[PDB]
Amino acid sequence: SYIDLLQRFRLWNVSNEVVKLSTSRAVSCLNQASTTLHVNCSHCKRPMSSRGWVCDRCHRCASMCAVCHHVVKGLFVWCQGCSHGGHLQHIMKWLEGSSHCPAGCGHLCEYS
Amino acid sequence: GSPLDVLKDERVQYWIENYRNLLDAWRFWHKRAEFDIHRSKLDPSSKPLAQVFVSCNFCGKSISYKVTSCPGC
Amino acid sequence: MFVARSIAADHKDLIHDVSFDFHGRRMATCSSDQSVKVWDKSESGDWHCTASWKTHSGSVWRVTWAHPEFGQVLASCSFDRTAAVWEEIVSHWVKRTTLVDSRTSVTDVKFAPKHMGLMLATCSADGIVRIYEAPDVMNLSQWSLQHEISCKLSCSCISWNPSSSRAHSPMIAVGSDDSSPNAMAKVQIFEYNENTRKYAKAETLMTVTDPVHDIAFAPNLGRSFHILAIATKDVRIFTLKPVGPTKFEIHIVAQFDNHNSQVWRVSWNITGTVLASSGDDGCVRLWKANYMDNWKCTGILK
Ligand SMILES: [Zn+2]
Ligand SMILES: [Zn+2]
Ligand SMILES: [Zn+2]
Ligand SMILES: [Zn+2]
Ligand SMILES: [Zn+2]
Repeated sequence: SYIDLLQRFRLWNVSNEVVKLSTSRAVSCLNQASTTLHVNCSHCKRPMSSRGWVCDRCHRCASMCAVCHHVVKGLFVWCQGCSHGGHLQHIMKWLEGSSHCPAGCGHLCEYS
Repeated sequence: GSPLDVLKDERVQYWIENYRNLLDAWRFWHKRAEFDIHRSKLDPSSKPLAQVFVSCNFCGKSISYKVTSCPGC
Repeated sequence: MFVARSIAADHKDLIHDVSFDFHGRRMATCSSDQSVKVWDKSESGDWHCTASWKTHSGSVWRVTWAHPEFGQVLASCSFDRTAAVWEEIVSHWVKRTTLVDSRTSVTDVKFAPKHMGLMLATCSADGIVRIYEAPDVMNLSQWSLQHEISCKLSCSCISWNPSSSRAHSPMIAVGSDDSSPNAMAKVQIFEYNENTRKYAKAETLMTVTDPVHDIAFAPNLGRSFHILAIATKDVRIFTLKPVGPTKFEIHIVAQFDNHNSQVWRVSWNITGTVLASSGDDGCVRLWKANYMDNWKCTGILK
């Protein structure tokens, strides 16, 4: 009931906080359901393991921000029409600055 | 304004790649991004960076082109 | 036109090297007290100290940096007959793999260019060059020594070829610091024939007769030929036009005696147009090229 009330007000931080520290098993399971992605390499089209940033057949490090050309080890944003992305903070600043895919391809990732 | 024979040379690509690396050394990220827009719109042969795409758990295929529903199955 | 300044840093013992990473925000200096330390330039232009730790039994001469794509590692050699690597964990560095396979003092350690992987080359006073490999960028606790090269002389310094055009096969330059009364080439170059899958002697510079202190390769930046500087009694610059090993058209371009001493260190810019040389005369002379394609000095600093 408390979590429903909290979500009603769009207070997601505290709702997830209650979820994480919830003392019952049935409540500390809502964010463990269908929240994990499966990541692929766009050159080889084969899956990569769960604790790495490189490709087993490709050998190309498939985690490179399209702004700084550095290896992204944490958070990784992803445009769905370009399959391009990078650091969470870099992409926000670039998208505030302009409306083009930073990697370079005729595509407005937000359509302004 | 280059017809698609000069741009294919192994020399005309090395200069662009080395200038881009030099721009990386400057840490002039946004200038490089703008130059990439320019090069991409004026040189079809260049293929943009190879990055990650996410894949479904049931279909197994990519989602890149109901909105919530996957387009595969 | 070069003006000097002073950098706000305090040390105790004499230091033997300084090396920037790839951007110019992290230097790594090795002291005579077997203690290497890493500075970190801040947003205000100041230099702070971040770490420090004693090294192995010998005396460290060289500390080198690595490309940021592979993480943040440094290779250092010393008279302990060993070569080391170091990775940041955050910041407490950790030993990963001491490449100990040398029966002599490993004088020099250098990193291979980015475009081919994580290799590092070392040779010791015995006169044998070693090339190492990390064929899993994941874990650095596993390396392989593929090729061993006999030099039939000693080592002083080595340098790779920054050039990354597909035409150029990998190259390496091995010096010598032997003052034997006999006269022999003290600088030699090896190539890598992919067909034989081995390193072969390619060309040697017969004009070199005295002991050599340091060798460097000027970065390519899309040029056609190569530029090489050799430390000797006199600073010399050679260019090797490409024509088994590829034949090389060798002709000198400069020969400088404006030091009245023995040259110790040679360095190059990112672009590859200014040379900085240091000698026993206590001065640092920087050479650039003029409109007549002539090599002349630009500033004498001390
Ligand atoms: Zn791949
Ligand atoms: Zn980034
Ligand atoms: Zn795109
Ligand atoms: Zn997009
Ligand atoms: Zn699917």
